[PDB]
Amino acid sequence: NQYYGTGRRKSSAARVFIKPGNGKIVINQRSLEQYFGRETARMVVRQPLELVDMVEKLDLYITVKGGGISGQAGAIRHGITRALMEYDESLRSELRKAGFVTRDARQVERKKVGLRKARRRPQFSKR
Amino acid sequence: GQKVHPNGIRLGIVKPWNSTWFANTKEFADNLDSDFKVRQYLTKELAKASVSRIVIERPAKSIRVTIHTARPGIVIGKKGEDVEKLRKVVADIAGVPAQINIAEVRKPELDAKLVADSITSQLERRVMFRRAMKRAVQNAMRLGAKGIKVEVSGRLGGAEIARTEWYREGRVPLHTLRADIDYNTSEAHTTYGVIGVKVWIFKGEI
Amino acid sequence: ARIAGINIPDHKHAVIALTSIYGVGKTRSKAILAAAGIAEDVKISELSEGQIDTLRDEVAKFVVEGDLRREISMSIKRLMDLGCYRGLRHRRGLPVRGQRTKTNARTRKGPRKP
Amino acid sequence: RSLKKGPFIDLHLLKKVEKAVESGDKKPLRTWSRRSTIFPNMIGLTIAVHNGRQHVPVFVTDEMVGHKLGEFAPTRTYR
Amino acid sequence: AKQSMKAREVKRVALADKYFAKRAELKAIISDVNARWNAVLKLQTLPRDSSPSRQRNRCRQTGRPHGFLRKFGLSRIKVREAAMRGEIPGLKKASW
Amino acid sequence: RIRIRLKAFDHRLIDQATAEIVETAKRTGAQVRGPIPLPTRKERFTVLISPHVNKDARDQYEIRTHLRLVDIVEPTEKTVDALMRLDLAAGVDVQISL
Amino acid sequence: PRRRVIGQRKILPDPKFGSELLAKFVNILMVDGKKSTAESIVYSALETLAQRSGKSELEAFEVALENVRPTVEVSTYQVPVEVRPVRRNALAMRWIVEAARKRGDKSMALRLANELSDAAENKGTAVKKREDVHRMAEANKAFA
RNA sequence: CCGGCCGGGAACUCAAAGGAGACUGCCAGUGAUAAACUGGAGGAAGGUGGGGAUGACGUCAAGUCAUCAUGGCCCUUACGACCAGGGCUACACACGUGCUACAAUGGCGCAUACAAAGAGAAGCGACCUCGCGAGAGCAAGCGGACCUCAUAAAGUGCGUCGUAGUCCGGAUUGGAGUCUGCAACUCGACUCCAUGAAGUCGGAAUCGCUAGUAAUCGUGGAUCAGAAUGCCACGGUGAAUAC
Repeated sequence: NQYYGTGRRKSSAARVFIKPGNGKIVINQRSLEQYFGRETARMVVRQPLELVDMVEKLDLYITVKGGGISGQAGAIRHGITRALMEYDESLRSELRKAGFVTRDARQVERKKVGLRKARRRPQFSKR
Repeated sequence: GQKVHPNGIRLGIVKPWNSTWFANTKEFADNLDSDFKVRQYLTKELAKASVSRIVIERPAKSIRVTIHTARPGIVIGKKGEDVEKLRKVVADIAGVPAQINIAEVRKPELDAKLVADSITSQLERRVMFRRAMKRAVQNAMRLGAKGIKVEVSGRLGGAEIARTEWYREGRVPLHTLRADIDYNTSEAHTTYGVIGVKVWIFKGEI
Repeated sequence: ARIAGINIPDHKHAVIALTSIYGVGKTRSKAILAAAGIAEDVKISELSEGQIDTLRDEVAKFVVEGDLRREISMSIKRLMDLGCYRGLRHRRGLPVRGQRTKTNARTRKGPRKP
Repeated sequence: RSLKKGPFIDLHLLKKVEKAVESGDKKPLRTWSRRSTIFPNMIGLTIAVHNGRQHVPVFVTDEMVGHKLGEFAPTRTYR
Repeated sequence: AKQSMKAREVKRVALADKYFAKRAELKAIISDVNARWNAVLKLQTLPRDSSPSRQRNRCRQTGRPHGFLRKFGLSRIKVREAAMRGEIPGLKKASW
Repeated sequence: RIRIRLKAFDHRLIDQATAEIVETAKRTGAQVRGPIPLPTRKERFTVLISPHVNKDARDQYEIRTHLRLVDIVEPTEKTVDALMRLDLAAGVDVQISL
Repeated sequence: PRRRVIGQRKILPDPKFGSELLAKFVNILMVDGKKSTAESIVYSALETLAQRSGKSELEAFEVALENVRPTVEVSTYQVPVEVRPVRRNALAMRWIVEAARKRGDKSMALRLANELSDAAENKGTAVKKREDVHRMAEANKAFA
């Protein structure tokens, strides 16, 4: 029918919609190889679909915003694994075991006063 | 020099603000400086009245100054000519039509402004500091006051070196943020210079 | 390849071998090859002789080697003979354009003495 | 440099230059106004420019014209 | 900070809203692509403190020139003192 | 139609005030949308905490301005008569622009 | 490391060959957080390595890296100590990459393809680093 | 009109308010049957989850009398006040902290993708026209999840350069300008043309960092008429290693 996952990763947000069907991926009205598939690691949006395979299983209409390249990609990975409530809690044994349902809650650490960035302390002279 | 002001770290937690107006950036500085003038005036002209707080709020082009004091009768006076005089001059300062109210601070020995002003007054009447501090801690612990700490400092008894000599009784949990710590501070201009009086009063745990 | 003087550049793209002429950088070189109707990435080898003296005819319209060196020298001499701030400053060998001489005036002032 | 619209001189220096060229170059001029671009009518005058402590005389040659006054009056004495 | 300096500041503001914003009109309107005469460039014999680029923005309470904050109108020292007492509304410690 | 946009420094105070304006309006008139929240403006100030040198000791502060939007639809005369002169809020700026 | 015994974090394998070994090799090669550039260099260099040696991809890589793995490494004593396997191939990759940065060819894919090819018949620079380490631990064998 | 553009839908992202959640709570083992530790399940998170705020009694007679307040001393036709010009920007030198480099994991040209956080009325200033450009003219919209600043850049895909002090590097200097401001000479910022040093990875020594960290890439803000390579913030890519 229509199966949803929220799926966010360092300032991104990937709405993942799943219908059963072919093996196509539609991201922001754009194909996978044209969105970021000219770039690094388009494999990670396909990692949840190699735990049991996507060969001709389900068409997924996904819509991500915020973040960078890798942020959006990790957001779609988490979005698909949140959106594999298509099949029941079976998958979420093995899908838990690959470490995919974990929201990777690493965010950029704030800059702190008297430090040039988050931990790089400015260099100190003689003693 | 290392402790946070124990009113400022509790401003959203338990303690309220003494100014509760909203203003955009065009009049924030002007409203703020107008508050410095009305607290400066209204602090100087009620020096005998034992005033604790003066709370400003501005509901739609009009000030609403609330004087938390321990002696409301001396602020109001024989039929309240002193109040209408004060709102006349506060209306002169702020430039808005002024209202003014008086809230009676009963139990005045549990208010840190009144305690610090008390010990400061006694120090500039040339009494010994250990009596002022120690009496203040005793009579404050006598009525409620789950803790109190007073701390005078600076050239005490007319010395040529400056000490502190704080006292405390009970529990004053100053790193606990839900503690209702009433802290305030005064300065005693003696003939030897300034003597700083701080006083923390722990009232309750929430 | 002997264009605009004794300058003989070669075996290099024409936008860049023209930069050997004292008084043409990248912009002016794009202007020469565009004004002479020449592609930007041809060499001087693989370029005809009529084509070369169209480049001579174009490079002649800007102040280059000798005229430019004596024009610059003339400007600096005018300043140093006025005895203005820029001339005294130009004369002592210290930075002109209001820079820091307490430290780090070192191109203009030369490698450090004692 | 500066200024697409007009060069700059002070109005008091304008009047002192007009009166200085009308009645002939008689004396050096006390000028504090170093802000001021030398005009072609100022050629031949001796205008003393203030350098913080001293009015130093500047005889105006023809090629002074695209310049401020204070260029010809150094303020720091380095030895 | 030196009474004289605060008085000097009030002089500069009073001249700033007497002459200019009324004859600063000149520098906005006549120094322009219209004709020209040298005249209005020379009509800056206005008393030089009418220029609004000569206010310093001193602290409202202590007249301190540095460390000013335009929102509060105070130096950083009186911003902190008043901020902690609670006279600046809404303002509190920040942590994120 | 009639947007009332409220701003205050205290979120309890602004949602009290907007709850009062909502039940006032839809009690008297009709067709109130609801208190839409509209992002909080956090203005941060980083002062030097010492009266002399010591850059690295600084104190960070903030003012959070909260908005709420109401957007009352029906222009009843009863809701604009009853909507005026009834705020009882002290630190709220309202904008009742049509 | 004073107190804290640690875990380790899991790296994603290589997107072309599924090799976490080669994934750590593109992390050893990466500079300034630019991973795309480094994996381009590794794919080009190992692709010409597989074309030159004619074997395959990561067994040519695994042979060329098998020739540079140290066996053991080194009052001031320089004792010989047995290298752990993760440290073994970590040092292997660090020496290959460092020696490839030392070379004087054109592109990084040629410097590293020629360095892995020079390590396949174990005559390059990283093998001289391995023989150097093994001369230090072989000379000082007297401390165990 | 293929643009959430419209009618519309309130699911979803999100906004902001209110709640739930994580406590060694459960299991196994070790332990004085105690504290606890080690491991496991569930779970978004697992053991003070990450970060911040919070800095005990005191030490350095540490810093500030120049933010302010203040005892005493001192000047009170002056050590007070007003003004213009100058200086704080000086330069044989030495040290600190940074930026930009020495390049091919790059330089340049063309196309093209993905942010977060902010500021704005004496302000931010679209569109359109002119200028190579900094900018100029007319001038909407916005006191602002609506408008403007404002195109993120590293990335990617093509082409070129080819190990050269070079298509590296940009200092320095000449000329021509724009803007702000009474006024850019001392003494701004930026632009255009030209110039094109030193520098080929840094001696003794020394510093920072334990994971969204270092590294690297941009963006914003405060002060401010104009002036950041600094400061304070924000996100993009994203390591190595800990016996």
